[PDB]
Amino acid sequence: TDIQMTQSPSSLSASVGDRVTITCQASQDISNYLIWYQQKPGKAPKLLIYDASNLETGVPSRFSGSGSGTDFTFTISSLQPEDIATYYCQQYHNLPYTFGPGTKLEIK
Amino acid sequence: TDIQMTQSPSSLSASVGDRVTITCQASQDISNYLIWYQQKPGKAPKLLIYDASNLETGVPSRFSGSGSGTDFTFTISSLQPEDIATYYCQQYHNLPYTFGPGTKLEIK
Repeated sequence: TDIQMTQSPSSLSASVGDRVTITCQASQDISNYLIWYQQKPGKAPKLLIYDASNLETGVPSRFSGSGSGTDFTFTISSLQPEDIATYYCQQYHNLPYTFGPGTKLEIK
Repeated sequence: TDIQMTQSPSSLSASVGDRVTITCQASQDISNYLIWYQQKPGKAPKLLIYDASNLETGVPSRFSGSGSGTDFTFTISSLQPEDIATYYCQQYHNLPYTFGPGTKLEIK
């Protein structure tokens, strides 16, 4: 039914080159039907990861995703200036498809 | 493969109580696998319409969606202040699940 997607942290600031680790928790088992989107300010979300851990074409290798079941992790190995954005997870296991509340990542 | 989602208009301003009609064209036939989301400023997208024309529960009746194939329409029958948001279409016919580029709706 109404699957609730939780996401932590809500916001964070870091330096160029740091490792960033973001979580997304589902309120019910969603198997590996988890997407991660990047939404730069004023733009649409851009799919980065599907099936929990698969990167789409053209996505820089610094992005990775992991998890399965109810707990998921998105990692940026080396934060870059172009990564300033809000990141969202989304499950596509069951309609309606639901979003986490976002993680706003900034530099400094 | 890479389905392109086009959305028009890019931005628009209107008054409280007006009818608003926004369109979304897909670059390939997606049957009726089209979602419409509402994203209020600072928040995550929230699903309003699925299967091109089906409204989710709790969605105000002023919202509607239509279309099938390659052309889709989202309509607000009577614009309200709480409707200031960016609206996005999204296809879920084939991964990756591509987004429209957004329609920014403002009052005044």
